[PDB]
Amino acid sequence: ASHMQRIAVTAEGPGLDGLVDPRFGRAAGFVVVDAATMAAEYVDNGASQTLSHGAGINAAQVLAKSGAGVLLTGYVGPKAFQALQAAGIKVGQDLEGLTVRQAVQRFLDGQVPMAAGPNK
Repeated sequence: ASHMQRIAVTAEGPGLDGLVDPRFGRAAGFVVVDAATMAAEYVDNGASQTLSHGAGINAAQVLAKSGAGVLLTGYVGPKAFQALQAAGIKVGQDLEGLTVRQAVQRFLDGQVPMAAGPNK
């Protein structure tokens, strides 16, 4: 099942100080962090990027497998959003321009509204 304190953040590559990837289904990967801990791992999303369609569905399935309960990102389309809701994952949007560390910190500080629908 999804664990609320496992926060996935779309990422352009590994590391807490890299920027959040504005894209979801075709992100390079996800930095997944335990809010307490803070232990982190990098989950590669290369498989989703090779697909002609259904990348956000595949990415949502990658996240459900990691047990993530929150996803922080820039943009997410309709089918990806539905797949995330289906998996029980809360979505934070519009986080491009932040580092991964900063997005998790803004989320924890209550500064990230959970999204009600896709924004693209």
